[PDB]
Amino acid sequence: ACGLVASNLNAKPGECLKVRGELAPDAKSFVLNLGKDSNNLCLHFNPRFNAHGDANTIVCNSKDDGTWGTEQRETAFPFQPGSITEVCITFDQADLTIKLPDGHEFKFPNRLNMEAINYMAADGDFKIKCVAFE
Amino acid sequence: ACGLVASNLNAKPGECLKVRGELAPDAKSFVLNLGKDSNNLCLHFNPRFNAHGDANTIVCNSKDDGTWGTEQRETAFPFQPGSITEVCITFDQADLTIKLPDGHEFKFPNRLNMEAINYMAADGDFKIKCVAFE
Ligand SMILES: OC[C@H]1O[C@@H](O[C@H]2[C@H](O)[C@@H](O)[C@H](O)O[C@@H]2CO)[C@H](O)[C@@H](O)[C@H]1O
Ligand SMILES: OC[C@H]1O[C@@H](O[C@H]2[C@H](O)[C@@H](O)[C@H](O)O[C@@H]2CO)[C@H](O)[C@@H](O)[C@H]1O
Ligand SMILES: [Mg+2]
Ligand SMILES: [Mg+2]
Repeated sequence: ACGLVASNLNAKPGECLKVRGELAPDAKSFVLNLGKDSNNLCLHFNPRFNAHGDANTIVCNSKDDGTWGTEQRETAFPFQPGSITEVCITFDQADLTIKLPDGHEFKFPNRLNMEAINYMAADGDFKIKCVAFE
Repeated sequence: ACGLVASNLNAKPGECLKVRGELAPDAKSFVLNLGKDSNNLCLHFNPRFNAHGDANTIVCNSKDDGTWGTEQRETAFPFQPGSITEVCITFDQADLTIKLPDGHEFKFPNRLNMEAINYMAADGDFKIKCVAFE
């Protein structure tokens, strides 16, 4: 139900998205989205504690005119229910780089070579403490 | 039309809201709202460069079940169109304290005696760089 949605960003390559949130003690999933609008996402970042058949797996994807792209799963899962977590994301026209709080990083392709991000959303089983993209 | 809305906060007295935004070169107004939901706000903070008959004036108010309260106008106006600005807000059951970037502060009464903030919004003539409430 509850969530954060912002359509008033003006983020560009070289800037860093930093999101901090407090994970519910029974957290099943949370989502961070970046893009142009809800139907056009260069990144959907979805740690699944236990959701949609995945356990302790991050699912990433893109969304183009409402259509989900090819999923990319990551096994690094430094997320503890009931605690604060921080995720940082940088990007350029080739890839987004996701930096997890244990020092794991991975790339997700910038499939539509998006160079301006004006939309973000954060929702699921956590309460927001910080969103910065600067 | 664009803006930020979050219903997934869990802010408590002793935590500080910090908002950074890039003001449009022709900015007329921006708004920061805090409360339970869009109809129930312990603080509506509205710097008006030139809007609704006010020039370089901050208008603050509360909103109770959809009804605006008594306005409080502040003359301190350390906001420059085309630049980044930062506003910090603290609160307790008595008052919210607004801390402006030039060191001016003022209090706005917490009329609804709200001790938990789950909702915030930021919109108007700026682009968000940071929202933190922690
Ligand atoms: O791809 C992100 C998207 O996934 C949806 O669930 C997928 C699921 O991960 C996959 O295993 C299945 O094959 O297709 C489902 C439907 O596309 C989620 O529903 C959605 O929220 C996103 O997370
Ligand atoms: O009170 C905040 C609220 O003000 C509305 O405008 C007011 C205006 O400030 C006041 O001078 C006039 O008497 O009543 C108007 C309507 O309540 C704004 O429209 C609204 O956006 C808020 O900023
Ligand atoms: Mg949420
Ligand atoms: Mg008054």
